[PDB]
Amino acid sequence: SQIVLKKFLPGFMSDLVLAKTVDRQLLAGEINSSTGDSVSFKRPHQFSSLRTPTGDISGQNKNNLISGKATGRVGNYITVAVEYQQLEEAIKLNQLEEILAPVRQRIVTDLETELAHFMMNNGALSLGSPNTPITKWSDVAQTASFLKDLGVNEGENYAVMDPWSAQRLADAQTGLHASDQLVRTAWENAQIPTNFGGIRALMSNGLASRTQGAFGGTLTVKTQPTVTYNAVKDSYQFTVTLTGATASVTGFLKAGDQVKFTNTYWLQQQTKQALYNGATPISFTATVTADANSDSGGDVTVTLSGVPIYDTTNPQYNSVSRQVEAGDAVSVVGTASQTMKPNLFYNKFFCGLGSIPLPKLHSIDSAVATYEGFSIRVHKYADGDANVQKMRFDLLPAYVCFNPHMGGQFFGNP
Amino acid sequence: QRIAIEPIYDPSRSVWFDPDAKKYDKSDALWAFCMYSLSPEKYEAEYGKKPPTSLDVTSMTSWEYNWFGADVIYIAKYYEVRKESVDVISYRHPITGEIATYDSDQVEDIEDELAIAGFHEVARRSVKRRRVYVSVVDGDGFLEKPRRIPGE
Repeated sequence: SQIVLKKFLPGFMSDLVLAKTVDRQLLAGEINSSTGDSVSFKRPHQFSSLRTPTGDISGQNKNNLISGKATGRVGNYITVAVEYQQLEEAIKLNQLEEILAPVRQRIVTDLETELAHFMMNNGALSLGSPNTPITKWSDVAQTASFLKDLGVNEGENYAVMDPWSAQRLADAQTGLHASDQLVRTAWENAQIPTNFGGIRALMSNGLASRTQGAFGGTLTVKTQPTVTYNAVKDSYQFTVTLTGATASVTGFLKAGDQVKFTNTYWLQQQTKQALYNGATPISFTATVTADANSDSGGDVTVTLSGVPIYDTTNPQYNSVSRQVEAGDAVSVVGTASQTMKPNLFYNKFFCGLGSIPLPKLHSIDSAVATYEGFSIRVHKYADGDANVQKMRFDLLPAYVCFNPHMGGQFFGNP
Repeated sequence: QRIAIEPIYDPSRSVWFDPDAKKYDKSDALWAFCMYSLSPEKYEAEYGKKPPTSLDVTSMTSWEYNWFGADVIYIAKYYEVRKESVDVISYRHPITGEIATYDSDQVEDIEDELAIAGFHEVARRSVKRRRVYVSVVDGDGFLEKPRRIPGE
């Protein structure tokens, strides 16, 4: 019970597919020592047309030029540190090189879990009830159809699903009738192809999960919010109040819940016409940003991502069939307090990602380690005088959301 | 054009060969790496200042040494050998020798031959040839896109 092999046993590892698909080009090397703590990008312009019998545009009002912004900011530090007594570790363990392996994997795995939360928290679009899993071919093609119907062309669309869900689609694929290669591939390797239903399907086992949060009562909007373009031209976030809730519950609406407005429908952003889902028009939806409680009298104040712009003096920026006013009926999708692992579908230009280089800390031994293109700074110091050494590995991430209306969550439907 | 001989500094931490080669001269190798250090100012001088610098990680040196200069970026040159299909054109002009086979790179319009001393004759035999490509890469992507070098 003394001799031990010098080779370590293998362990477990997750995968990276989300960080590879998100945009890492626009926000890269832009947060420098001159820019400051934040940087912003411009927004496209839209115009309206006036129809008259003979010109005479004198009476009406010409289009007004309003400029938007999309600011990106930095996050907190990703830090892993160890502390030890050197004699004991130096017995048979090399320079904490056994530590060297699974630390970068921890730092990178955390960056991807934070990306998953950011995208789920700040997405807008939603499809299907959260309860049903993915079993059939239409459940994947609906996302591509919806994105194409909205009007996004410049970019590239992706969809991410659980490991178990992919097998069910392969089981459907093995049931095909005429494609020899597809049937053989699905029978042998149980691998679905690249282009699935007009969108690229991807399989990931490391994906964040969320809790619904208890709610009850037929909710309704109490006061008309401000949804003009001037108010929401910088963030696409607005504040709304709800009534008819429960008596007094904490954590009434968790972060990531979808709130659906029944009587206000989506619009094709270019032609400004309603959206029809084959048999019923598509309703507007938004995502909660932060946790919200309920006070006595059922008054819930919540901040949502995704805005139903219905400006009357600037009609060119409308994004909803009709204005939300007091007395409208809303609903929350999902059950009372269940926990599920959602699936994400998004465009290429939905969220950004970047890294901030960190300079060497003065008079301290250091090095730089690379992992999937991510640089990690490591430092070693000896604060304390009791055979006590210290190590630390760090990364600073920067996240940006361009337009919430090009991504969200999707589930199966019955 | 000219052939040049250049030195390589710190070969023990810069040159890495295909692990499938066993000969002394590494003739049976399909790819190799050649690493070298660089400064941020010279990194910005070439390439572009727009993308931040990402360097290769080896965790090789700093083994019992005090390090003070964090202004070094590690860039590597990547070599590939490929077998590709190339069309050889045999200009069979009888004057001053007849049998002359040339690759598709040199063309009557790319090279100012203009059939003055060349007859097109046969230009359809396609043969596989051994070619070598070079590229410059870092920890992020391609600093220079691959291009073929004149050799075997």
